[PDB]
Formats: sequence, C-alpha cells, structure tokens
Amino acid sequence: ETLVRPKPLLLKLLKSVGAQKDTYTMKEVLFYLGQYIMTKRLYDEKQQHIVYCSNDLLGDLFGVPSFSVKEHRKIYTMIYRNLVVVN
Amino acid sequence: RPTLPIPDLLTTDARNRIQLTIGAGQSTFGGKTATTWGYNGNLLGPAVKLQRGKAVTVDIYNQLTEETTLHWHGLEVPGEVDGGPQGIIPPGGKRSVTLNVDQPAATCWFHPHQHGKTGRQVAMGLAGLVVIEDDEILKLMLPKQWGIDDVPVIVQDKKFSADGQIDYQLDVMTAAVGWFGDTLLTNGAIYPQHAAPRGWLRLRLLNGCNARSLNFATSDNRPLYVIASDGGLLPEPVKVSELPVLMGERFEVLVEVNDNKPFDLVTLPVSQMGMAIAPFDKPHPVMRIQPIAISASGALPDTLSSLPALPSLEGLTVRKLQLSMDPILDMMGMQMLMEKYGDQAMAGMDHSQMTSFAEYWALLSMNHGGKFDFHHANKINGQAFDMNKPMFAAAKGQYERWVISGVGDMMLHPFHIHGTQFRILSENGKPPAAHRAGWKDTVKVEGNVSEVLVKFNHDAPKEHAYMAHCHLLEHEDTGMMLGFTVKDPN
Repeated sequence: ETLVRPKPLLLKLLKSVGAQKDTYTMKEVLFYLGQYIMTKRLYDEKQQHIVYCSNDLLGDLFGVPSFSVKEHRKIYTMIYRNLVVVN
Repeated sequence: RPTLPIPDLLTTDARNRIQLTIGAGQSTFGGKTATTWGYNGNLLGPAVKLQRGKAVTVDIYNQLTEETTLHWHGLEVPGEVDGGPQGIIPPGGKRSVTLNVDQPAATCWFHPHQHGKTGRQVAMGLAGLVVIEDDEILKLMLPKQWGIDDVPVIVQDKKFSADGQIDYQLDVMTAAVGWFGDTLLTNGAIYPQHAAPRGWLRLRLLNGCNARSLNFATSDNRPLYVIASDGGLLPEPVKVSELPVLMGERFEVLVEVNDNKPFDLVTLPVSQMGMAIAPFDKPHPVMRIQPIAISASGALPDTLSSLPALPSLEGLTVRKLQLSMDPILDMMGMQMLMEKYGDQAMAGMDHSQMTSFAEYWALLSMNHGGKFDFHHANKINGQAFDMNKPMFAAAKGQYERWVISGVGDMMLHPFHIHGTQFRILSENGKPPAAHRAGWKDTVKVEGNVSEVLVKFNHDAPKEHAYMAHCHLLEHEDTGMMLGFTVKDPN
C-alpha cells in the first residue's frame, strides 16, 4: 500500500464529494475521485471510458479537457502530479 | 485445384510398436516456402490405426532444437502415457509408451502439449490422428476405404509473414482472442480437391485451428449425416444442414455423391470475436469433391451403436470450475483487435454489450501497481496454471458432475478434460444438440455454464497428472488450465 498528501487543488476536488481528511491512502483517492466524476456526470453516457473535464476543476487539475479511463499509466501520472507520496 | 493429401495410415510392424519422429523441414504454401514441423513428416503426421483391447508401444523421437510433448487427445489411458510433469521429451530424446486401447471405435488425434508452447508448436505443423477400431464398427458396413470414401479432413488456419514463413506471436492480442489467420489448410493443402466414388463419402472432420472455430456445410446445401463425435459413434445418424466444430473436436459425417455435380465442403462465418474478418466474412471453401468412377464401399445405417444409460445424478461428487480472463487482458486485447481490422472485427457478436464507467474505473484502480503479467491473466478457479499443485483428486471408476462456468467473459472456451470420454448434460446453458449427446472430450463454454458427467478409469498421480484446459490454445498457454489426480479410494 501507499500513503499520500493531496496538493491543494486536488484536496479541494476531494472534499467537494465529502472527504474531510488531509492525508489519504491511494485506494482512498481513487475511490473519492471516481466518486467525483460519477457525481458530476463527467463521463459520456455512450462511451463511458471517456471523461470530459474541459470546463471543470478536474480539467485544471489534470491539465486536459479529456481523458480515457483505459490509458491507466497516463491517468496515474496525472494523479501523481498532484500528490505528495509520504513513503 | 491440388489433390487433397491423405495421412499415411500406420499399423504396427513385426514388433507391435509404432515409431514417430518429431522433425522439422519445409512445406510450400501458394508457392512460398515455409518452415514447418511434423510427425514422421514435413507436416502434420499420420493416422495411427489402433485396435481396441490390443496394446501397442510408441517410441517418440524428438528432432527439434527445442523440447515438446505428445498428448493423445481423446484417449482413455493413465496420466502416465501423457506424461505431464516430466512427461517432456528433450531434444534428440526418446520416450516410450504403451497404449492398451479400451474405448469404442473413434477418431482421436495427438498434438504437442506443453504449457506455454502448445500454441506455437501446433501452429508449426505438429498434429496427427488416431483411428480406433472395435469389432462393432467393422460389423457396421460404413465406408471403409481409407483415403477413398473414408477421408481424414484436418482443417486449420494459419497466417504467414512477408517471407512466406509461419507468423506466430503470443502477444497480448493472441493471448486474448487467439492466434488466427487468413489461409485455410485442409490436410495441409489450400483448397484441395478430392475424388470420391458415387455413393456415400465418410469424412472424419477435425478442427485443428488454434482459436478459429469452424462451421461445416456444403456449397450446394446437401445435408451432412453426423455419425460420430469425439469419442465414438452416435446411436443414430443426426442429419444436419451445418456442423459447427470447435478446436480439437472431431465429427465423422457422411455425405451423398450422385451426379458428376462437384461441390465443396465449406465453413460458414462464425459468431466469434475475430473470426469473421475477411476472408472468413463469407462462406469459405474447405475442399472440393469431384465424383468419378471409383469403387464405393459403405452405407448410411439407421442405427450405429448402443449407448449406455446415465447413472442417477445425485450423490455424484460435484466440482465447479469457473473460467476467468483477467479483465485487463480483455480490454487491451480488444483494443489491439479494434485497431488492426477496423470494426469489421467484432462483426457477428457486435451489439449492445458494454462496460460502465464504474467498471472502467475499478479496472483502473485495481492495477495500481501497473504489474499486469498477462501470462497468468487466464485462470480457472481464480489461479492460473502451476504444475506444482494438482487442483483436486477425483475418484477412479466413479461418476462425477463437473460444472464449468464461463460467466464474466464472452470468449469461446472449448474445454478439454484428459483421460476420459464424457457426456454433456448442459452445454453453455442449453441441453446438448442431438449429435453432441454422444461421447465427447470437449465442451462449449461461452459466457454461460456447462455440466458434464465424467468418469475416469485410469490412474494419474501428481507425477504424471491429468489436465483440464481451454483448447483455444493461447488461453491454455496463458494460464487457463489445471491439473488433477485419480486413484482407487483408500
């Protein structure tokens, strides 16, 4: 396992869904983040490995307007940019 | 058209022992020369006439630079003869086995069986038939003239490189959907032509593709009369308009030849991932039959053999096997496929099947390590193959209900069980078709559940263990296979 500190803006996105902590595990971020996307409609109803974040706060977080939940290592690299690994 | 090759039939010599050498060499496909392997040959091996109850010895000699096995697909013989762990023949090596045949007349085959190598070693050209005769079937008056009106038809696909050499690769796509190609080989030949008497023509069909399932029919839609399955005769002939056959299955059919009207055996496009791309989008010719004034020999009986009753199906030890393709492997393989061939790929099973955002995201989160070694991505019962632990010990001489699930992926899983001929009670959630009620050693599993009634009469220890596997070869090679043992209860 692996424990991490979300940089400011990611932490912001993380508490918009009901998180409260200041230092999460990886599985914990993955949970809340997917929860964020599914709460804000961000995937496309038809092709739903496709996330449209252009106008969202996640868009600024990741730095894109789109991404695919199939390109795993790419979405992990975007996630790790807004992380401080604690171990 | 080229004339169809007939595998040499092979009885014993003065010393009742058959000699099989596992060589390499050259064959030619459409004028391009390729390197191929074979049993006593450049290609594909011979038909080993066995006689029930009368045993014979087989020396197996391995003239490859690399090691290989020899599985007697369809035989009721101890796990010894297969070999299993340390059943491996090392290059230049000898192995000797005895086969005391005890099962009804049947058309079985043999092929290399080493976990990790089966796919490629088969693709190379290693194959070969066993022809079992009992007294029942001779008294039958079927067509009996080998190579004339009794014909082995080994149908395989292959793909070839620029060179004209065989192009195999066990990458993540072929591990997902299978190794499959564009050129169809009928007994090694491309669209050959066979000369039949007017009358009945007996055809021992064998799907020897790696992953491609086939579906036989005739160009002009005369019926095929199925008379035997994997393990031997049916009770009565089943008349069919088309005969789907899966990897490793055999059906002996009869067909009628009357006028000088030639006609092809064809394989119809099949509803399987990656198997209805061109040239297999349309019906595809397997071989052409041309009638001439040759002697005929057989008839189409209205009964063929007797088939025992089934024992009451409770109290029977029951075993659940749940086949599973690691979902990452599926997603990735299908991406390679959906790129390479456009969306003509999934044609045939192309519809509303989809995958949610939550599933996609759970897949993301789950390989957080980015460790995804797809050579164990296919599993039975959750874990992929490891020679170390036979999964279970099943009882000798005893009836058992094995239940093979395949819920969770839509990948065809023809499922093979060594050391027995069994009977299908449920095949993928429906009762077996009329001709698959017979003796079989393979069961369809495609997204649903099958149940077979199996009984092993031959000992197999942890040393030489029996197997059970998907006979989509690239699945078996990437983990979808187990071992098991059988001994008289202590």
